[PDB]
Amino acid sequence: RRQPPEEVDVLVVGAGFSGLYALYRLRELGRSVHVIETAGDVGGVWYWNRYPGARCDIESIEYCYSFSEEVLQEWNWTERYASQPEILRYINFVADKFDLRSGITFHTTVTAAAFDEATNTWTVDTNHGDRIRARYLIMASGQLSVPQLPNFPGLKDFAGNLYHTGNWPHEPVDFSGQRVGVIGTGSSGIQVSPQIAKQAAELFVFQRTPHFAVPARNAPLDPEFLADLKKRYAEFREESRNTPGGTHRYQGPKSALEVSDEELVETLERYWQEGGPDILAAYRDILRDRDANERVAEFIRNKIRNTVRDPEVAERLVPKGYPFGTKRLILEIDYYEMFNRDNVHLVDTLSAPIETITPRGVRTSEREYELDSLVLATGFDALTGALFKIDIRGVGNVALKEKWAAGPRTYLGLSTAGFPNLFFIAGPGSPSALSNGLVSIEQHVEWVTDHIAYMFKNGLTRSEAVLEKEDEWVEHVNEIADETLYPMTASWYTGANVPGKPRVFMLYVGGFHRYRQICDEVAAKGYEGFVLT
Amino acid sequence: RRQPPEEVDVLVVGAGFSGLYALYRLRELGRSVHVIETAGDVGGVWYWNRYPGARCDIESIEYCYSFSEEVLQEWNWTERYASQPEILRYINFVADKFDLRSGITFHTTVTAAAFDEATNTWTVDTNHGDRIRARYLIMASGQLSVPQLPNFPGLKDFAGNLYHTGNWPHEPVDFSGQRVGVIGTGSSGIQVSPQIAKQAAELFVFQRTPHFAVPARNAPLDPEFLADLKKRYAEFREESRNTPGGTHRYQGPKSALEVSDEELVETLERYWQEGGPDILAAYRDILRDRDANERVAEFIRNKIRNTVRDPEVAERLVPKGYPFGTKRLILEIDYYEMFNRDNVHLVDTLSAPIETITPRGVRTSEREYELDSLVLATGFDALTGALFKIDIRGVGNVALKEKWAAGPRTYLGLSTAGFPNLFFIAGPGSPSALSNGLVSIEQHVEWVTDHIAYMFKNGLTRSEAVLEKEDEWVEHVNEIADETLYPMTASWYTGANVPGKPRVFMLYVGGFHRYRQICDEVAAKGYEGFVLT
Ligand SMILES: Cc1cc2nc3c(=O)[nH]c(=O)nc-3n(C[C@H](O)[C@H](O)[C@H](O)COP(=O)(O)OP(=O)(O)OC[C@H]3O[C@@H](n4cnc5c(N)ncnc54)[C@H](O)[C@@H]3O)c2cc1C
Ligand SMILES: Cc1cc2nc3c(=O)[nH]c(=O)nc-3n(C[C@H](O)[C@H](O)[C@H](O)COP(=O)(O)OP(=O)(O)OC[C@H]3O[C@@H](n4cnc5c(N)ncnc54)[C@H](O)[C@@H]3O)c2cc1C
Repeated sequence: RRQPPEEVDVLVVGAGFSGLYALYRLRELGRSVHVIETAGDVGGVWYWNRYPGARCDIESIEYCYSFSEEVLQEWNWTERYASQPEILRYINFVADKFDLRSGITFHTTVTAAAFDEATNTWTVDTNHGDRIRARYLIMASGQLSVPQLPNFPGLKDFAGNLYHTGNWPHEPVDFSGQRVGVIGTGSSGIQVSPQIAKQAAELFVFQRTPHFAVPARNAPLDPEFLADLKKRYAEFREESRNTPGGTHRYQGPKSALEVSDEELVETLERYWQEGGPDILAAYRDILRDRDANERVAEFIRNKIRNTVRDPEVAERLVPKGYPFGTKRLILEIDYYEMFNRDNVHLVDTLSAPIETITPRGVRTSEREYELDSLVLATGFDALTGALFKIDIRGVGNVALKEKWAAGPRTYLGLSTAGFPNLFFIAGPGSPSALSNGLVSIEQHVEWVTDHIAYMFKNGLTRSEAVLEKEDEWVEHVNEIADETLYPMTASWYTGANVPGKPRVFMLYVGGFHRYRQICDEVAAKGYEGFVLT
Repeated sequence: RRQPPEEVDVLVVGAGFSGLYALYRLRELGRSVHVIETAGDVGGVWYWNRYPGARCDIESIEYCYSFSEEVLQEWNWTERYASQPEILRYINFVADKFDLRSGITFHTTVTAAAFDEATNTWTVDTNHGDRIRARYLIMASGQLSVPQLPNFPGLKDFAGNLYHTGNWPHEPVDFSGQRVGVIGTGSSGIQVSPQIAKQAAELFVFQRTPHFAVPARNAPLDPEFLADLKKRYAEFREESRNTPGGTHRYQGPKSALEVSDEELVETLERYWQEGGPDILAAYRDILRDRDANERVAEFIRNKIRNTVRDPEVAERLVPKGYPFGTKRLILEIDYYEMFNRDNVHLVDTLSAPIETITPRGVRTSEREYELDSLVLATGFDALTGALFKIDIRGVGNVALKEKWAAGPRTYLGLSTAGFPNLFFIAGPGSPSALSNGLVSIEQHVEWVTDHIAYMFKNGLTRSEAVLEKEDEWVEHVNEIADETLYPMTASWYTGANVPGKPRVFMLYVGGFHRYRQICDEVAAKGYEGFVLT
C-alpha cells in the first residue's frame, strides 16, 4: 500500500532485525533504499512466531542492537531472557524512532529477480505485480520459516479448536476447563506446553524425538545492574564482538574427559543452577569429541531422571542416540517439572505413532485421545527455505536453487559467484545461527553496506565473488566442520550424502571473532576475492 | 519408433525385471497392454549401470524369474553371484523368447499422467508428444536412479578422460599406464576400484564416508549342483517365498549379546570365510539392538584392520558412528586387499575435502593430485526419485509429489488414496529393496495383474485405496520400523524430521513371507481396503 519505487540503489527483502538495520544504515550512508516485507508490520520471526512462552535463548543485554547510543540508553529490558512480546515492542520502538516504515512496503512478497548485464541491475517482481529496478539486492529474509510439509492425515477433520504455534491468534487463548493436545516437542513445544499446563483441565504432550533442554533460570533484571551497564555499554559490546559466540560466555579450559566424576558433577551442577546456555562451553571438547559430548549428555539425562517422579515417564523423556548441543540449545521453564502434575500426560509416539487426526482428537495404534483443543507445535524449514521460494536467476539465467542443490555455495556466506550485486545477511556460510544473532547481523549489515558505499565512492557498479575463492571458502567451511560433532546432525546438510557428489555443511563453526577478522582483512585489502567493475 | 497405442487396458512404465513380467503376465491374462521405456532396450538398472565389476549381491540361483518352467530349465547361471553383463543377457533372453519387445516403445519418457473420472482412465503424455489412454497405470519405474545433484565444482574443466559409473562406455576402457582417480566409495566405488587397480599405473581412491562391505567369495557354479537344483527348482523357490528375505539365508536363533567373545568370533569367522550377505542373520537382534549391532560391527572393523597392512590406512577405512546392515550389504572382491598394492593410495576427503576438480586432477586442502583419468562412482537418488520426475495428477488435480512430500503414503505399498487405477511395483511401503528383489517383484506383479483381471471379470472399472486403510498401513509400517535400527539411517525418510509434522519410513521391514500373507488375505477377502466401482 505504500507503493515501492520504480528504481532504487538497494532493495532489501525482509523487515526483521536484519532488514531494518540495512535500511537504516543505507539511509545514513546516503543511498536510496527500500524494503519489501510479506508481513503487515516489522519484526520478522518476532512478529510471526507469537505463541505463549516464546522467548529468546540469549540474555536481553546481549540480544539487542548496539549501533545507536540513544537506543542503548533509552531501552529498559525487564528480564534476563526477553519474551517475544517484549522483543517485538523493542523492534517497533526502533522502527518508530527512526521513521523506518516510510521505507517499507508491507503485505508484499518478492517472487522473482533477474540480473541485467547491460545495466548492472536486478529487476525484481512481487506478488502484487510490482516491478522494481535495483542496483543491489540484499536478502534479509531470515533463517527460520514454516516447513513445507503436508500436515498429519486428518488434521482438517478435527472438530475442536485447532492452533498453530507458527500462526498463533492475536487475542489470548484461554484453555481453562479444556482437554488439550500438543503435537511436537522441539523448541515451540517445550516453550508453549508449561503455559498451557497452567490452565488446561488435561494436557497430552505427543512426543516423537525427545530433545535436550536446560533450565533458563529466568529472573527480573536488577535495575541497578542495568544502570551500571548503561554507563559502559559500548565497552561491554566490544567485549562481546571479541568472542566465539558473540556473548560473555565463560570459555571452558579443561577436557570433560580429564576430570573425576566428582569434579564433573560439581562443575555441571553449578551451570544447571545458574541456567542458560553457557554450559555449552563448560569444557573445550564438548563439540569436538564423541566421548566428551556423551559425558556431558549423560549428566543432563540424569537431571531429567532426578526431576521427573515417575521413572518410566522420565526414561521416555531422555534423549538418546544423538549428540548434545549441535543445534541451538533450547531453554525450558518448568518443562520437566510439568510432567509431575496430575493433569499432564506424555504420549510417546515413537512406540505408538499417530495414525490419524480424528474429528475427536488424536488416534495412535494404542488408543484415541479425545481433545477439546489441539496445538501443532511446529519445527522449521531448512535454513535455505525462504530463499528457495524466490525465483532468483543470475548470469546465464541459472537458478540459485539449482546451483545450491547440494548445499549453499558462497564466498564468506555473503555472496555467490554468478549472482553479482546480491548479498545474504546472516545466512549459510557464516556464523549466523550458531552465535548471538544480533552480533552477527550487525557485522554483516555493516560489512555489506560499507562495501556498497565503497562501490559508489569508486564509480563501480558490479560486485561478484571470484569462483575460485568461493570454492576455497566452501572447502574451508567443510574442513573445519569435519573436525567437530556438528556433521553428525543431518539437518546441517541439504539433502542426503551421495557418493561421488559434493556435500556442503550449512555454517561456519570457527567462531564469530575469527570470522570477523577474516571479513575485515578482505575489506582492508580492497575486497580481495570479489571482482569489482 | 514402435508407435504406442492410442488406447490400452494397462500402460506399464519401465522395461526392467518389473515391467517385463507385468507385460508378459497381462498378455497371458488376455488384456491389452503396452510398455513405455526411456532406454533403447530392456533391462532397467542392468541395462544402464554397466561399469566393470557391477555385480548382484544375491546368489544367481535366487535372483532369477520363476514364472516359466522353460526359463528355469534352459538358463545356465555361471557363477555364485552373477555379473551385470550376465544378468543383462538373461533379461534379453527372456524378452527374445516371449517376443516382448513388440509391446514396448523405447527411447521414450512418460512426462505426465492425469485421471479422468468421466471414463475411469488415465491420460498419459510422453516427451515425443504421444498421448495414451489407459484404464490402469502400472509404475514399474524402479528404486535406483541418477542423483539430482550438481557435480563437484570444476568437473567440466577436467582435461583428461572422465567416466561416470552411471553411464559407462559401451566398449571396454583400458587404464594401462594411467594415473586414475575414483571419487566415491559406496557400492559403485567398491565394485569398480579393484578392477581398475589391476590395470592402472596409479589409482587414487577418494573416500568420504567409509561404508561396510563383506567378502563375496564368488566362485564358479558347480554344473552338477545346478543339474540337481533344476530337478526340484519349483520346490526350492516355494521355500524362498517362505522366508523373511526371499532367499535360503539361515536365520540366527541366538542374541549376539549372549555369547562369549570366543563363540562370536568363531561364528562370525565362519560367515566371513563362506562369504555373502547371510551374516546379516547370524544373530536375531543385529538389526533390533544398538549394543548387538555394535558387537557385530566391531568384528568387521577388526577384519578390516587385519587385512590392510598399513595400520593408519586401515583405520581410515574403518566405518564409525553409524549402524551396520541398515542398507543393502555391499559385497566386495579384494577391495580391502587392494590397499596393500604399492600403486593404490587412499585419499581421506573427510580430513581434507575436495576443493575443486582441476584441469589436471583433483585439488584438496592438502595438495593437487594429477590424473590421466577420473571416474565418478556415483550413489543413487531417493527411492522416490524416478516417480517424482513424472507429473502425476489424481482426484482434485492433486500432485502425487505434493501428497508424498513427507514420505510415501500408500496402502500395502501398492496404491495411494486419491490416485485410482495406479499401482506401484516393488516400491515404497513394501519389502521392495530390503529383500531378494525378484521374489518381491514377482509377488507384486502377480498381485496387481490378478487384481486387474478380477476387475474385468466383475465388470468393474475403478479401483482406489480407502483413505483410512492407507493411514493404518503407513502407521503400521512406522510402528514396526521404530522397533528396529533402520530409522537411525536418515536416508529411509524423505526430508528432515520436523516437530509437529508427519514422517513416513520408506519400507516394510516385517519380512517378505509376512507381507505376502497380508496381501493374500486382502485379495481373498475381495480386496478389503480398496474401493471397487
Ligand atoms: C523462539 C525463538 C528463539 C530464538 N532464540 C535465539 C537465540 O537465543 N539466539 C539467536 O541468535 N537467535 C534466536 N532466535 C532467532 C532469530 O531468528 C534471529 O536471531 C534473528 O531474529 C533473525 O532476524 P532476521 O532479520 O535475519 O530474519 P527474520 O526475523 O526471519 O526476518 C526475515 C523476514 O523476511 C521476510 N521475507 C522472507 N522472504 C520474503 C519474500 N520473498 N518477500 C518479502 N519478505 C520476505 C519474512 O516475512 C520475515 O519477516 C530465536 C528465534 C525464535 C523464534
Ligand atoms: C550393482 C547393483 C547390485 C544390486 N544387487 C541387488 C541385490 O543383491 N538384491 C536385490 O534385490 N536387488 C539388487 N539390485 C537392485 C535391482 O534394482 C532390483 O533388484 C531390480 O533390478 C529392480 O527392477 P525394476 O524392474 O523394478 O526397476 P529398474 O531395473 O530400475 O527398471 C526401471 C526402468 O524404468 C525406466 N523408467 C523410469 N522412469 C521412466 C519414465 N518416466 N518413462 C519411461 N521409463 C521410465 C528406467 O529407465 C528403468 O529402465 C542391485 C542393483 C545394482 C545396480
